[PDB]
Amino acid sequence: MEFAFYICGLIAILATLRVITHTNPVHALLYLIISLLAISGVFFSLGAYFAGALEIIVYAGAIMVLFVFVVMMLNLGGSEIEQERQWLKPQVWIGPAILSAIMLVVIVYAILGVNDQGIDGTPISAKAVGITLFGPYVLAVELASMLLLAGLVVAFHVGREE
Amino acid sequence: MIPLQHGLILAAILFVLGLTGLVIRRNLLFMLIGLEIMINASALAFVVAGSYWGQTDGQVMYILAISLAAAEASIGLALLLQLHRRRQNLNIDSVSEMRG
Amino acid sequence: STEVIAHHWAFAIFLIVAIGLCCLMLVGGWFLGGRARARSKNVPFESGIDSVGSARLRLSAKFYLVAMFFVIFDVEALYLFAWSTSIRESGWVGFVEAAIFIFVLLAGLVYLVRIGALDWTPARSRRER
Amino acid sequence: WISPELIEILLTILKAVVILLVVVTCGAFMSFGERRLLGLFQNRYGPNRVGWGGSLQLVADMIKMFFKEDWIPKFSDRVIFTLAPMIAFTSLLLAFAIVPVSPGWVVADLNIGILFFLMMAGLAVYAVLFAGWSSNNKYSLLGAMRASAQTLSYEVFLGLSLMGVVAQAGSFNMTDIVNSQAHVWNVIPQFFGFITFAIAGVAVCHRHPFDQPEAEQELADGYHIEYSGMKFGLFFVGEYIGIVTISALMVTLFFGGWQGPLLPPFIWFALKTAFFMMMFILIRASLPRPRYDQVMSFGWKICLPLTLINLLVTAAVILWQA
Amino acid sequence: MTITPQNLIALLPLLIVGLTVVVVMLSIAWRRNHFLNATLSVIGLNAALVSLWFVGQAGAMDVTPLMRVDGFAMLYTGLVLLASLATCTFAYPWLEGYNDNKDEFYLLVLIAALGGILLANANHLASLFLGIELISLPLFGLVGYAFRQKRSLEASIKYTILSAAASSFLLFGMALVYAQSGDLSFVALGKNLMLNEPLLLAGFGLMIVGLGFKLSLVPFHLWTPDVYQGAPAPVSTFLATASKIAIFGVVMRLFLYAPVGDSEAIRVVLAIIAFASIIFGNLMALSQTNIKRLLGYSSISHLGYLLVALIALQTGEMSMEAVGVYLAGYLFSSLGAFGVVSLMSSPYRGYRGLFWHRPILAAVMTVMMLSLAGIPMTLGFIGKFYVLAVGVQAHLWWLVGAVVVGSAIGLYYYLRVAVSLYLHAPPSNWQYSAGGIVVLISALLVLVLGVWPQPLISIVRLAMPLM
Amino acid sequence: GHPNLRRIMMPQTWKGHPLRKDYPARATEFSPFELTKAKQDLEMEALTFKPEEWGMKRGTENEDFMFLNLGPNHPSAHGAFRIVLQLDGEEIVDCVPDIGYHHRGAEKMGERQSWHSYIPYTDRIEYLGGCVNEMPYVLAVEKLAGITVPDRVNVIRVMLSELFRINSHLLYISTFIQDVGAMTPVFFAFTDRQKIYDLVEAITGFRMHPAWFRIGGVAHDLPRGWDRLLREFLDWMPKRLASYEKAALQNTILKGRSQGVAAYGAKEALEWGTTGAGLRATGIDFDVRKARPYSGYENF
Ligand SMILES: CCCCCCCCCCCCCCCCCC(=O)OC[C@H](COP(=O)(O)OCCN)OC(=O)CCCCCCCCCCCCCCCCC
Ligand SMILES: CCCCCCCCCCC1=C(C)C(=O)C(OC)=C(OC)C1=O
Ligand SMILES: CCCCCCCCCCCCCCCCCCCC
Ligand SMILES: CCCCCCCCCCCCCCCCCCCC
Repeated sequence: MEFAFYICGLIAILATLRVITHTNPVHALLYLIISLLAISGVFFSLGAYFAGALEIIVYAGAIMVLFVFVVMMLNLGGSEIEQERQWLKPQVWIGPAILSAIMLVVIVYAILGVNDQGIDGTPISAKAVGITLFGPYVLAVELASMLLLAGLVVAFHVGREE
Repeated sequence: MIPLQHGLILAAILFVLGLTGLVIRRNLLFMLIGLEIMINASALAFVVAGSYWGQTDGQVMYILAISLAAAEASIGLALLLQLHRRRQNLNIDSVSEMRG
Repeated sequence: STEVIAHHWAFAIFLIVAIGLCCLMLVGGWFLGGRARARSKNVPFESGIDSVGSARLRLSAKFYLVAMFFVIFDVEALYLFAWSTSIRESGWVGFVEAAIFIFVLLAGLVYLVRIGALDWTPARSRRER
Repeated sequence: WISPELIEILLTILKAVVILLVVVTCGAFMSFGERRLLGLFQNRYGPNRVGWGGSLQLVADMIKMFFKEDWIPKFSDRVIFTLAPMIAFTSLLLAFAIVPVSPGWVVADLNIGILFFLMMAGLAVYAVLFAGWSSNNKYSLLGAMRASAQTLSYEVFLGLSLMGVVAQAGSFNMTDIVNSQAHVWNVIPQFFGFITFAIAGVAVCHRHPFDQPEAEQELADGYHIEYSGMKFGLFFVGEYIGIVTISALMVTLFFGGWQGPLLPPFIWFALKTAFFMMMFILIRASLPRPRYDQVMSFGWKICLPLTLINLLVTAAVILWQA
Repeated sequence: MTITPQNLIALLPLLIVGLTVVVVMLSIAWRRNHFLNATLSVIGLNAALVSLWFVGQAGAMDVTPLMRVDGFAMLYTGLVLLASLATCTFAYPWLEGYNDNKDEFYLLVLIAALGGILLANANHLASLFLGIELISLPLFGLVGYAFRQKRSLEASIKYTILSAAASSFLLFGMALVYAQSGDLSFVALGKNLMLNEPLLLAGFGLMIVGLGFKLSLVPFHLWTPDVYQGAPAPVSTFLATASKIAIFGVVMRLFLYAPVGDSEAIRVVLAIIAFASIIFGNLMALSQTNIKRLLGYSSISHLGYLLVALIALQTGEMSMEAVGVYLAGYLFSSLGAFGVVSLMSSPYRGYRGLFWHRPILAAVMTVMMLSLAGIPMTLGFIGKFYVLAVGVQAHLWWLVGAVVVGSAIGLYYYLRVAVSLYLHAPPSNWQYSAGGIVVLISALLVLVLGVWPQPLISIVRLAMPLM
Repeated sequence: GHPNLRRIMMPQTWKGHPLRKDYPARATEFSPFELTKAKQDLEMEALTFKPEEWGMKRGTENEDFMFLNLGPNHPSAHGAFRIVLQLDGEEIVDCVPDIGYHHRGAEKMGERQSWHSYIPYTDRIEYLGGCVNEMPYVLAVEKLAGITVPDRVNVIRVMLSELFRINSHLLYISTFIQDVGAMTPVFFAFTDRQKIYDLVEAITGFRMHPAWFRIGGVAHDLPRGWDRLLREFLDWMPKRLASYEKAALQNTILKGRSQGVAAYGAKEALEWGTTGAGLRATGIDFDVRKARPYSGYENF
């Protein structure tokens, strides 16, 4: 169980790093799919089967429309990759790299300072998540439905051609 | 049996990688991709937090996190389509006429 | 127990043998059979005449509005996935919450249908008259 | 290695391997049976010369495909071009890896089940998308866009069609689902769920009338025109494995799976799966192909509210009798 | 625990706003009529405002694991409902000139009001996060409502990207806090504790980053002049009033109900953020020629003053009423100023010497400019006096010195705008008249409650939550 | 004053005008067709669509137009021709139907053959028509000669032309159903075509290009027993046609793909010279077999 979690975590880290430092949009989307598959594998190793199930179910459709928009605008041959290459320079990425590194080491210092007892890996079924979702957490569900409705209304209002 | 610290460190690494892709990348689509990476990393940290305590609260917070992720992705995708329609490029540094 | 590790091993062997079989038939297809040489072999197929431009042009999909609605409706679907597995223990009150949820869902769907969204077909292709 | 637990593990591994080889062989023989059944539907015979009854036609097809040259175009992205047939072959195989064919004969007894099938469908669309984009052809790009529009059409209600079955069974496991149909099959209470899942499952495999990405009349064979050799065969074999997977899943979800009065359970499962396979061929031979905008409008305006109302009515009926 | 009918009695504004959201949706889908949906939104908001009386007659109750309703939630719900009503009233004459559809504006305003009410009633981390996102997303829609205009699209893109980043930061800090404590309730943060542990402190710091973005706090304040200028003027009114009121109310609920507020390090970093916010927001508006960016820096400075009033909550028991009085005065002054700006920007097509053609709007604008400076005979002075008293009581001398310096700088630029209203420069419809009446009552309320502030003190002190 | 006067039957790199009297008719007059690399490249550049010549304006600020060759090698194209589509997404902005790929020089061949020996070339003008293609030529030659054919000749020619009309209509209906998407009725329609072909093989001795009409009559008399096969076909046909109707022509998916699609009125039918089923589908009752009756169609 440790092996699957650690291999999926390493794959997720590598695929995210390849995502943020790539010029090809379709290859970046493929590595993003790989990273989210690895994230769902991490979820499955921790016993949260529903979390990994929703990570593959709803993000396969999310990156699908990302592919649709990439085909819609970004694909132009080598010109788009060449234009994306000029925006990335050694100073340009070395600027915020040390900021991300110092933030990461501060958060790691924070993480290591807490007590630990180990994750037992006991599976949590979708039945318990459904009971808690429609039980103690009513208003989260209802106002999340209203939030998604609001986002849908915003998408309709902005995304019209004419 | 699996340490909580390693899962939180993994989530932190993914979060700072998403922020690196948010800052250093100039095309708006990669900023939205990096935003998706941070929201997935925060959701992942919530699932590790819920799995350490053996509660469904982390999974419910993950559900809310990805509902927000989907809604913000649709809104940002519509805004990016508007930007590409009325500018014909996805340079985010040209959005600077409002200053001072 | 023993059944669980047996099932895990069976699933892992299923994955490994499936991927290896796909790779093996790909390798066998690539290695067997002589190659062909032609002047226009490495040209995209466009019914026998050279292309105008290339196939890497940007193509305006008309269903992008439906796509960014599809993500939202997929998230509503995941909420109903979570509800539907625990209907009996949720009780009638949980049925009331899900009824309100689904009523908001159809209200948004009727709103999308009526305002002209989910309708991207051209005027010449609307089958009028 | 002399222990009951290790030989039980070996027996389970052997059963999973047997299931995998049988379903792959059944996909290839299902291609041959599609040719024969289209002949039967259209007042003809089909291949009945290669061996007795044409039984060696599939072997000659395999030999030709293996010795047809496999090429990668210079204008294509090679990695994605090779990757797409692998996904098309393997995604619905992994979807089939949860189908219980008999009591004691299942590869994975997952607690997610139909969730895993939804994951594999959402991963299977990317094979057609990658094949359409990577080949760098105009017909392929049009086919990939049509496939994306088709996924927009079907994936909204693909899971909500089966949420009635999940609600009736009270669990996500296929074993619990086929055990919940001990008294009556699920086609009778979940009939709107049945027809909506039939529409969505035919749309999953891109089978007729939902063959928008590869419509020969429209896009001149569509997205996989640059594919040839064993990659083209991988696409077709993965499509046929998808047909078998969707048929078996529909049998387990709406027709009890292996439950039957007199015959052995595998005999009933195979009979119902072959019935739905010949129904796939009957649907392909019978009705024409609609326009994909009409398909999207039908999947959004009709099928999705139907699944929502079906889930609401199913919940009301379940809580009324509880 | 289940839901009792008394819980839905206490849930009246949330249910009313959701019901009128659905009703406005169905009326828009039936027929695109601007006046009908506008009247429906105003009717629903007024229905919630008068259902606040029945909520008060019900009592204070912990309605959910998520929500808690008391006088605190009642007061902030009333403030955000008044802000939403004024936003609709200012938006209708602006929307009369919109060539595109004018019906989604009120739907987004109603959904954002629902998010503000849920933020006011929040007693859970999940409720806090959902309320923040439910404030932000309709603001993404409303800021980029006139996307044909370049600046509105600029502000929409900037606000969306920055607020998604801040939501990710806040959610990661939330996850770290939940990993530390194990309960997401507002009363169980650190109950197992030795109150200083690095994981809980880092989680609260990341939530501080997110909320300080949402409260225009330094150094997460750079979006405020840009988003305020780019957005439409009723959207600027709503973002200045309702979002700030709701987010600061839930911030005070979190920092009062949790035992983590007793920690010295969070108080020290909040004092640093408050000092930097006051000085930076006042100094940045010195040479501002545009009224929207000037009001954005004004919002930064006033949220810094609110931060000073919030820091001393653990020591003195009069900090909460100080924040309530300051937020009421700030709401009225911002409503008046942004309403004058909106009425000058209406109808939508696409302030020097304003007294010589529009004298009443100039009077309202100079009254609100006097009020925002903390000058007596106005409500902003009463709020500044409360903030200074709270800072003096808990001995925060750097903060009150910063308040005095920032008040002097604000005096300079506010009074510059006030005299520029009266220098020499080189409608006809009852909705515009209604907006003029709204800003006139705002100015009159500011003047009357500056002269006689005691009834507002009584109403604010009667809005007393569970100590 | 013509907008775009360019070659429509010959390629753009063609010298001379072929229907002039001094132009050689036969391929043996010119050098035999030598396909070299340079000639292949030159003719491929000639066949490449140039949108600037047609004023197609190959771009928009938002997105780029898609130029697609529908044909010559397309299942939807009914021959060797190509429609060049300017597209945005899936929508057609403009079309350039490029023809001339199926040019056999049949008029120049008419100047090259005798009156009797041109009849097989008339048969291949519309290869699903056969005797329907034969009739106008032999009738015009009989007008030239001054020949009035008797009643039996007229009835036999009406028989063969109506048989081939049923054949062509069966192929057209099956082809339409196939392009809508249903691939089954084409097999049965071609079985009915084989029944008609059995009768036509019995009478004329050939399947699809009979070349059986002559100047002043037909090649042979009717063989003994043709009425048996005609009765067999007349018994076999209507049940099959009703089956085709109730199976595919009453299909709501087929109706959705068909009704309202590519619709025009009588004005568009008249200004573009549209004849046949389209002109009558616009409501204009103009059929040659009734308006200007030929070959004794008045007796039917
Ligand atoms: C194991 C899995 C496999 C199981 C095999 C057996 C089941 C297979 C199911 C196949 C389903 C195919 C569904 C095809 C739907 C096509 C809908 C469509 O696009 O119709 C368009 C057409 C015209 O569009 P319209 O909206 O009228 O025009 C608007 C333009 N202004 O509008 C119309 O034509 C209107 C009528 C639409 C009818 C939709 C289909 C009805 C249900 C499917 C057919 C019956 C399947 C079997 C059911 C059980 C039978 C015992
Ligand atoms: C293989 C299953 C039976 C196919 C039967 C096809 C019958 C003819 C189809 C129409 C058609 C004709 C006449 C035709 O001439 C043609 O051009 C060469 C086509 O494109 C390939 C056609 O599709
Ligand atoms: C054309 C405009 C481009 C703007 C690019 C902005 C890049 C910012 C990079 C910041 C890197 C900071 C590294 C750490 C500095 C020291 C710590 C913070 C300040 C005390
Ligand atoms: C057309 C039928 C397709 C079936 C696909 C799935 C078959 C999987 C292989 C099953 C092999 C084992 C069968 C059951 C064995 C135990 C019972 C024996 C007596 C029936």
